[PDB]
Amino acid sequence: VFLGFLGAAGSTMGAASMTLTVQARNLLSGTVWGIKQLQARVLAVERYLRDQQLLGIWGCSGKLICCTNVPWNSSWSNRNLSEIWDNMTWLQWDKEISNYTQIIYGLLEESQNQQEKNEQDLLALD
Amino acid sequence: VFLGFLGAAGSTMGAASMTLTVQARNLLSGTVWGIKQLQARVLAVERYLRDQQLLGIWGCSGKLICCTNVPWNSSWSNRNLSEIWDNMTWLQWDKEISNYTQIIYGLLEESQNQQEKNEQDLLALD
Amino acid sequence: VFLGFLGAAGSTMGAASMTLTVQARNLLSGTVWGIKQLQARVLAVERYLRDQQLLGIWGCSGKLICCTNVPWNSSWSNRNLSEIWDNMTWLQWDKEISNYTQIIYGLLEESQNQQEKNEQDLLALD
Amino acid sequence: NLWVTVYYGVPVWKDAETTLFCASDAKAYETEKHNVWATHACVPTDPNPQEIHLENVTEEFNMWKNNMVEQMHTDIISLWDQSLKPCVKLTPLCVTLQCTNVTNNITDDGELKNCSFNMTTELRDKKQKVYSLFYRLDVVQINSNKEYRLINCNTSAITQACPKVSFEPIPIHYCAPAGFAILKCKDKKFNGTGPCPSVSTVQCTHGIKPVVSTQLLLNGSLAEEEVMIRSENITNNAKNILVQFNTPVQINCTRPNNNTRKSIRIGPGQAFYATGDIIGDIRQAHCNVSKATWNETLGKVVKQLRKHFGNNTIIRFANSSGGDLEVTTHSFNCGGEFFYCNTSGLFNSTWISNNDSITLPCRIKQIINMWQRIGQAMYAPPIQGVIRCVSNITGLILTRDGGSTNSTTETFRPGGGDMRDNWRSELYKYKVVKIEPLGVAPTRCKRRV
Amino acid sequence: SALTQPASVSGSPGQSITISCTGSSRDVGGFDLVSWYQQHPGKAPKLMIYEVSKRPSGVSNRFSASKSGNTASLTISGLQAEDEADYYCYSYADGVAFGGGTKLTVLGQP
Ligand SMILES: *[C@@H]1O[C@H](CO)[C@@H](O[C@@H]2O[C@H](CO)[C@@H](O[C@@H]3O[C@H](CO)[C@@H](O)[C@H](O[C@H]4O[C@H](CO)[C@@H](O)[C@H](O)[C@@H]4O)[C@@H]3O)[C@H](O)[C@H]2NC(C)=O)[C@H](O)[C@H]1NC(C)=O
Ligand SMILES: *[C@@H]1O[C@H](CO)[C@@H](O[C@@H]2O[C@H](CO)[C@@H](O[C@@H]3O[C@H](CO)[C@@H](O)[C@H](O[C@H]4O[C@H](CO)[C@@H](O)[C@H](O)[C@@H]4O)[C@@H]3O)[C@H](O)[C@H]2NC(C)=O)[C@H](O)[C@H]1NC(C)=O
Ligand SMILES: *[C@@H]1O[C@H](CO)[C@@H](O[C@@H]2O[C@H](CO)[C@@H](O[C@@H]3O[C@H](CO)[C@@H](O)[C@H](O)[C@@H]3O)[C@H](O)[C@H]2NC(C)=O)[C@H](O)[C@H]1NC(C)=O
Ligand SMILES: *[C@@H]1O[C@H](CO)[C@@H](O[C@@H]2O[C@H](CO)[C@@H](O[C@@H]3O[C@H](CO)[C@@H](O)[C@H](O)[C@@H]3O)[C@H](O)[C@H]2NC(C)=O)[C@H](O)[C@H]1NC(C)=O
Ligand SMILES: *[C@@H]1O[C@H](CO)[C@@H](O[C@@H]2O[C@H](CO)[C@@H](O[C@@H]3O[C@H](CO)[C@@H](O)[C@H](O)[C@@H]3O)[C@H](O)[C@H]2NC(C)=O)[C@H](O)[C@H]1NC(C)=O
Ligand SMILES: *[C@@H]1O[C@H](CO)[C@@H](O[C@@H]2O[C@H](CO)[C@@H](O)[C@H](O)[C@H]2NC(C)=O)[C@H](O)[C@H]1NC(C)=O
Ligand SMILES: *[C@@H]1O[C@H](CO)[C@@H](O[C@@H]2O[C@H](CO)[C@@H](O)[C@H](O)[C@H]2NC(C)=O)[C@H](O)[C@H]1NC(C)=O
Ligand SMILES: *[C@@H]1O[C@H](CO)[C@@H](O[C@@H]2O[C@H](CO)[C@@H](O)[C@H](O)[C@H]2NC(C)=O)[C@H](O)[C@H]1NC(C)=O
Ligand SMILES: *[C@@H]1O[C@H](CO)[C@@H](O)[C@H](O)[C@H]1NC(C)=O
Ligand SMILES: *[C@@H]1O[C@H](CO)[C@@H](O)[C@H](O)[C@H]1NC(C)=O
Ligand SMILES: *[C@@H]1O[C@H](CO)[C@@H](O)[C@H](O)[C@H]1NC(C)=O
Ligand SMILES: *[C@@H]1O[C@H](CO)[C@@H](O)[C@H](O)[C@H]1NC(C)=O
Ligand SMILES: *[C@@H]1O[C@H](CO)[C@@H](O)[C@H](O)[C@H]1NC(C)=O
Ligand SMILES: *[C@@H]1O[C@H](CO)[C@@H](O)[C@H](O)[C@H]1NC(C)=O
Ligand SMILES: *[C@@H]1O[C@H](CO)[C@@H](O)[C@H](O)[C@H]1NC(C)=O
Ligand SMILES: *[C@@H]1O[C@H](CO)[C@@H](O)[C@H](O)[C@H]1NC(C)=O
Ligand SMILES: *[C@@H]1O[C@H](CO)[C@@H](O)[C@H](O)[C@H]1NC(C)=O
Ligand SMILES: *[C@@H]1O[C@H](CO)[C@@H](O)[C@H](O)[C@H]1NC(C)=O
Ligand SMILES: *[C@@H]1O[C@H](CO)[C@@H](O)[C@H](O)[C@H]1NC(C)=O
Ligand SMILES: *[C@@H]1O[C@H](CO)[C@@H](O)[C@H](O)[C@H]1NC(C)=O
Ligand SMILES: *[C@@H]1O[C@H](CO)[C@@H](O)[C@H](O)[C@H]1NC(C)=O
Ligand SMILES: *[C@@H]1O[C@H](CO)[C@@H](O)[C@H](O)[C@H]1NC(C)=O
Ligand SMILES: *[C@@H]1O[C@H](CO)[C@@H](O)[C@H](O)[C@H]1NC(C)=O
Repeated sequence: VFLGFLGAAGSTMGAASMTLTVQARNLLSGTVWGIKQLQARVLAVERYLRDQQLLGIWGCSGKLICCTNVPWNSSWSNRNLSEIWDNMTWLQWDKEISNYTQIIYGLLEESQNQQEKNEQDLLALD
Repeated sequence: VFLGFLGAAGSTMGAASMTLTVQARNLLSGTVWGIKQLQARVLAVERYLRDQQLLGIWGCSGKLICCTNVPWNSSWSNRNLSEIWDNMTWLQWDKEISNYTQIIYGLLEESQNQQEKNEQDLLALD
Repeated sequence: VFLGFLGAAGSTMGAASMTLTVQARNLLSGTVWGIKQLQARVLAVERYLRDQQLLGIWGCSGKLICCTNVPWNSSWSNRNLSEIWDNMTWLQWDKEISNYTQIIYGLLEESQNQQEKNEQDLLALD
Repeated sequence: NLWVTVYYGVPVWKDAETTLFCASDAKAYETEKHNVWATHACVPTDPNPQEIHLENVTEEFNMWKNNMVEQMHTDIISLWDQSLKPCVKLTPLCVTLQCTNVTNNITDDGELKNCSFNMTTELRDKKQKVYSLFYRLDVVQINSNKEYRLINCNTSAITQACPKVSFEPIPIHYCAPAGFAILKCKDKKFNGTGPCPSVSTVQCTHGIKPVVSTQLLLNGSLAEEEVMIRSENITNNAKNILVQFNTPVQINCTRPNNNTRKSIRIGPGQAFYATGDIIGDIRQAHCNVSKATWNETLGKVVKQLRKHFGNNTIIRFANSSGGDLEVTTHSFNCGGEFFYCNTSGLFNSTWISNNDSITLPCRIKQIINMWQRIGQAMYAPPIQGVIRCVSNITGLILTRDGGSTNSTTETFRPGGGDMRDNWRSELYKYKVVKIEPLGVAPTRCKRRV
Repeated sequence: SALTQPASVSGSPGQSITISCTGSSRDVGGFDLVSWYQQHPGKAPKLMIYEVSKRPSGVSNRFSASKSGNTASLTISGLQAEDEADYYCYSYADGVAFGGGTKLTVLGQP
């Protein structure tokens, strides 16, 4: 569905999984008191490229979807699929999991791209 | 061929399909009246990412070449391959298609990624 | 190993391939006399995009690992694999190859992406 | 067959230069004191000085071709003017001053001119007959008694540094943006300008106080377990010998007289802070230095300086030859007011083979033109009460002079008027490089189609 | 002077001569800052040679010089009547020490 930017904010994570193409397009937006717009449009592109670099150094290199080989640690809110993808929304989700995102990203990049990329290199080196 | 920036502009779309490399490398260019060079290179870093984002949101994620699954609606100047890829050039091409390109951009990302890339996930979770 | 930024700069090239992840994330780092940081952080974003654009215009489209079909020419300091990957470091490597790095990019982007993407385009033409 | 493989994120850098931003501490951020001269909106420093040490690494450092001091010097100058432009202008100040000597007895030297002059009050029509107590170095007689005027009030438009700001050098961490890294050469014995075995990739430069001291460097980093003397070219006698001390030499400077403030309105709402009557006893400024330590400190330098000139030679220390008052003397600011100390009793010795303190006569000067920016002179307002300030002498800017007739003896003299030598004594172990993560290498890897 | 020069060198136009600046191990051998001046009798000295062989723009290029270890030398090519002046050598012997000077004569008596 195309409900505008953040249109599916309050919707469940299962339904909000299809609006990802929306909240991405609106992530870039195409003297004195004019320094504001320049500084803002520089901060915007810097933040977008920071997020894109975080995404690239993971085993995704692409948008709106991603998968990997890192297992979901049972300590990190052990639940079921419907208990998360249908009982919550992204807001409550990141609120309850605003603990481990940094270490999760670190593991995702270290244990995968420093291992699976070199694995691909060595399996193609033969 | 390396014919500089826009070297094969007047060339036909078939011949100009092989010069996309030189026109992609030069899209980034590596007080008062000194703000001109600053505000310009801020416009270049943002204009380049305006296409790189759309090129990523769409079902391409690649460079200089992309194919998708959106069928070409005949209303967009239904012609033959030789009538376009050998008779027309890129300048006369968009000049006749710059009517509906806004809806072609939406179909290339909504009907493609939120359908096929999401179908790619159910192909992996089944 | 995570030895911080530029951790294994002096280590062997074979071992320095396992620390590319710490330097790939640090390449972006998340009035008067404030122009310094505003003109620097606009140089940082424009610099990283230059390397990412090169990493895109080449046949890589991928992070930290890339293999291309360009055969290694004997004129570019012909050595052996063991004589380089274990007896040299990345510091010593470019110091002797800083002759053809501009042209090495050339045949690696022209003869590869303008050919293997066109060959891939005609492979799906049927 | 061998195929070239692209590697991204490789540890590869090249010597380059860029605009290095700042980083100030947040522990003293509560001490804005209405925009202290150096740091107003400097980004907060990194809470953790994460420094990385590197092995099997060499880098050809060069403290005399370093592009960081050029960026720091022009930064300090440009940052200085932006702290004076919103201050008060004293263009109507220097009128014919009827200066007479202050109430004193014989054996004065001067050095205190009681000047009374007409001053335009708030109202343009009315005028004001007000007096002040200027120093001899600030006034010069123009040619009944004698009449004087401000020394730099031809030539240059005098500007009063509005006293809401301070001059205390607050540490500054010059940090490099993304893609650039600052290499800290952690080697002990290294006069710069050579290869460095121990190179450490540090977030950025350590806290560096922008001190202005010329000879007798103050508030500076100590040497590495031995006095470090650094010169661009030992043979070049003119090259300033940067003597980094290993042990801090105490120095106690005191403005002994108790002066008051006048804040004489020249505006509407513009007040020339002038020196009122000096309450108390009339003395002159001085700087004390433990003779036991200073003798021992200079001797430790001769033992190191004898290395670069023969196996054994006679090293002589003599007071400065001449020039402007900011080079012949020890020009520096401690308590917001600048005073110059001649330091003839500091370089007096002569070394051949192998409790008290020295008192240096100091002269105070308020009309200041540091960096020799002609056409732009600063006026330093007085400071109420005495000014006691104890610093640590950690440097020496020596210059060599010799007729070189068979090189029998050698005489070392102080100097270093240029303020870049004050920065090179801190920016010698640092250098910036841009990371080049794109790298090619041959490997049996080969992609598919 | 610390620099040892020949007293005077005589010659004829069209020919070529050589004037030497023989010094110690600290002026010509220790440093590469040898220089040569041209002082017309009664006028101000003018510089024609200032490096081992590098010279400024205002100087007959014919004038060339080099440095042989602890001995310097300046050669004069295409001698003309305008060169009737003296020439002094200058090098950095941890200071500024000039040469004794050499009066030049062309189409004239010694
Ligand atoms: C603004 O005011 C300052 C302070 O007055 C002024 O600087 C001084 O200018 C005077 C000249 O107006 C300088 O005077 C000279 O100083 C030297 C060194 O002491 C003397 O040798 C000079 O004496 C004579 O020398 C020659 C003898 O043949 C001749 O040139 C002539 O006869 C000279 O009189 C002379 O006294 C003085 O050194 C400076 N220095 C100071 C004290 O600041 C500055 O120039 C003024 N700016 C202007 C006019 O725009
Ligand atoms: C090297 O570092 C030392 C660090 O201590 C530094 O010395 C200090 O500098 C400060 C700032 O100039 C001095 O502070 C002033 O000192 C006077 C005299 O002691 C005080 O009166 C001041 O206090 C106030 O009261 C005054 C009277 O009303 C006011 O006019 C004023 O605004 C204040 O409210 C103030 O503390 C300080 O004394 C010294 N010394 C010490 C021991 O702290 C030194 O300058 C640095 N050296 C260099 C070359 O940078
Ligand atoms: C430098 O010269 C000035 C001007 O002469 C001196 O200041 C003046 O000093 C006299 C005393 O010698 C002051 O007079 C007294 O003032 C008080 C003010 O309340 C008054 O009650 C007394 O009856 C008497 O008039 C005078 O005010 C003062 N200022 C002025 C504007 O004249 C100054 O003291 C001299 N310098 C030094 C350090 O002595
Ligand atoms: C470096 O040290 C020398 C040591 O001689 C200092 O020289 C002395 O300086 C003082 C002050 O200028 C001179 O005093 C005055 O001399 C004149 C002429 O004799 C006299 O009329 C005055 O009453 C006064 O005594 C002194 O003569 C001079 N030389 C001597 C004999 O000591 C010099 O000033 C120092 N330089 C620096 C930069 O500190
Ligand atoms: C300061 O500058 C001087 C002048 O450039 C430097 O002098 C040079 O020093 C080197 C040794 O460090 C000399 O090299 C040796 O010279 C002899 C004689 O020619 C030769 O036989 C040796 O093989 C070697 O090349 C060099 O000649 C000398 N310069 C000249 C023009 O004679 C000095 O080293 C500099 N000091 C510092 C600390 O950088
Ligand atoms: C302020 O201006 C008045 C203008 O009159 C000055 O007064 C004269 O000053 C001279 C020199 O002292 C005397 O010879 C005259 O007799 C004064 N005239 C009068 C009417 O008093 C006064 O000196 C100025 N003050 C200063 C120091 O600038
Ligand atoms: C710095 O102070 C010294 C103190 O000794 C000054 O030198 C003396 O100055 C007095 C002035 O009357 C002379 O009588 C002495 O003969 C001088 N020399 C000695 C050995 O005491 C020196 O001139 C001062 N430098 C300045 C003011 O620049
Ligand atoms: C400088 O002198 C003044 C004047 O003596 C000191 O301030 C006070 O002044 C009032 C009025 O004269 C006296 O009643 C007080 O007793 C003074 N207090 C003191 C402690 O002297 C001022 O404090 C002096 N400043 C310094 C640093 O000594
Ligand atoms: C709220 O939930 C409904 C379904 O119950 C959904 O249609 C709607 O879009 C949600 N609101 C937002 C902002 O997602
Ligand atoms: C899972 O959580 C535990 C702590 O409860 C931690 O020790 C362990 O390393 C985690 N495993 C992963 C995969 O991060
Ligand atoms: C993570 O969880 C621990 C334990 O409940 C808590 O102490 C910590 O503050 C949390 N961190 C967050 C919410 O960022
Ligand atoms: C333009 O047409 C001529 C004639 O066909 C051809 O030779 C030339 O290469 C063309 N130029 C471009 C830019 O295609
Ligand atoms: C094709 O064109 C018709 C007529 O303009 C339009 O109604 C239809 O939506 C178009 N289809 C696509 C794929 O845009
Ligand atoms: C869009 O299409 C309509 C119908 O063919 C046409 O009238 C109009 O001019 C077009 N607009 C363009 C080409 O921008
Ligand atoms: C130096 O070489 C050793 C070889 O084992 C390596 O472990 C080390 O990391 C190298 N130095 C650095 C810090 O790159
Ligand atoms: C290899 O080197 C030769 C000699 O420089 C050159 O002619 C040839 O084109 C090079 N081949 C490649 C792959 O660049
Ligand atoms: C490349 O090598 C040639 C000699 O074969 C040399 O002249 C040239 O300067 C080199 N280019 C570099 C080092 O960039
Ligand atoms: C008075 O002023 C003159 C000129 O500035 C000065 O020479 C003298 O020392 C001063 N003091 C006395 C006591 O005369
Ligand atoms: C010390 O500095 C001089 C400056 O000319 C340089 O020549 C010399 O190599 C340096 N020594 C070291 C230890 O690098
Ligand atoms: C300065 O004063 C302090 C405190 O009295 C003292 O410890 C120190 O030794 C003094 N320094 C000098 C140079 O006398
Ligand atoms: C200065 O002190 C040092 C260290 O105590 C001593 O070796 C030297 O002889 C002293 N010099 C004089 C002149 O007393
Ligand atoms: C400097 O040394 C001389 C002796 O050479 C001495 O008379 C003079 O007093 C010393 N300087 C000071 C300021 O004490
Ligand atoms: C000497 O005093 C200065 C005053 O700013 C201080 O920064 C420095 O650390 C002191 N010396 C030592 C070795 O502590």
